[PDB]
Amino acid sequence: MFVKQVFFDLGARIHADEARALVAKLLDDTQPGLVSALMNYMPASKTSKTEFPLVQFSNFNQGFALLGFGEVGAQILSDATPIIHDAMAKLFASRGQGVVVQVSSRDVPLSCEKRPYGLQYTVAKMVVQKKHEHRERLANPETGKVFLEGLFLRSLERQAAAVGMVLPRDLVVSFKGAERVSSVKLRPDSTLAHGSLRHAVFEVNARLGGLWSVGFLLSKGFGHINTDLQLGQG
Amino acid sequence: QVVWARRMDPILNLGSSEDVEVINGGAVAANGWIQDLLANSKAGRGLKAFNAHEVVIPGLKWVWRISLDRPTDAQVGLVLLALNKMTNERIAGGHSKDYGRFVIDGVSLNGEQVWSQSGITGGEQYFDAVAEAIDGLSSKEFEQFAQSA
RNA sequence: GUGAACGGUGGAGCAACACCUGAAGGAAGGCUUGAUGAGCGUGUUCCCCGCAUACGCGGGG
Repeated sequence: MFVKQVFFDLGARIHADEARALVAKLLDDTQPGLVSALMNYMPASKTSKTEFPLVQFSNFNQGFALLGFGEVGAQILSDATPIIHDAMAKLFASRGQGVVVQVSSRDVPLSCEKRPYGLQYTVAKMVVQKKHEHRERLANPETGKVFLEGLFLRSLERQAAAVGMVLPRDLVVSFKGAERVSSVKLRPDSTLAHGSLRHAVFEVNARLGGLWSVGFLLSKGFGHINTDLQLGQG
Repeated sequence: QVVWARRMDPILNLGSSEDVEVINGGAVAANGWIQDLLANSKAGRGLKAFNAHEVVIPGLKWVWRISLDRPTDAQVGLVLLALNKMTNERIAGGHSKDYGRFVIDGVSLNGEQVWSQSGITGGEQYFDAVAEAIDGLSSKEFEQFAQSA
């Protein structure tokens, strides 16, 4: 269907996971249903859901951005945007002279069509490592290429099934090249880290017409980009 | 040409808190307005709309016809005095966009050209008649023209 | 074999003549196509959810 993208301009850049932790710390004392909505927690406990999370943080040059997938995620972002903006306004009016928080909002539709020619898509800061078995797959390129193939195809199928639209099942993807390999730490000052890929390029015969999220740690702000900017790039 | 005009939301382009110190309250009032705009956008008219308006392209030549039903020469002189300083006014237009500006390339008085760059040349008896009629022009005729029985 | 039997309502005639729907009246006052999405930090085994039924697979941060 359609997804929603809300940008919060603050005047200074804060990272997606840091903004996630900041709105977790700030709105915690009051309104527990709303933070249970935005961090996609279980209705009874603090543990997040194992399914596809509808609302995820993203990257903004002057602040942070929020993505609500589908009608439910769009409604959650719609009921949560003024409370988040008021919390940011009070937090940054408590200290200093005080800044003005600007907003932006977009409703990007989702579409996909199969074409008989390959198409190029570059994904920045995608997490692909979670276990030791994937590390054993990563050492050899032949058994790692098929792993990236299946990961990209399953991420596309999971997002298409989560948003509620049908995807053709004859898609042939291919993975060409990589630029860098780095690490991602969920919590600062922790020994544990997950391997991640920087500037991967992929080739799929079909075309995409919106924000598409691939890989792991999608909620934290990893492995997503707009295909609308990348088709006809400029 | 369809000419496109858009209205920007002013406080969507602040940038700094030095621009908001004249707004009473400061950042809090602009943030409340932003919250109201957000509540409008999720669901009362807003601002910064995008619109278009078809206009006639400039630089083309027009024609105007002003006919008279057996006029006195003071009336013809009145119309020519309007045509002399017609260039200060605007034809219809959007006042903000400075539309309707025009020069008069000519005035034909029953077929003969009486217009030059320095206003109207010729038709002297109409000008003397309207100069005679402007003198002695009292309010009394206007009063018993507008007076309703 | 009807107090029956028989019996044309007919002929002709102009609804027509003349009549102004008209006078007056501003589509306008205000409004950046300009952005937004394009590049920027983490270095190794820690919780929890299903299919199983543990030989392992997928997966939340």
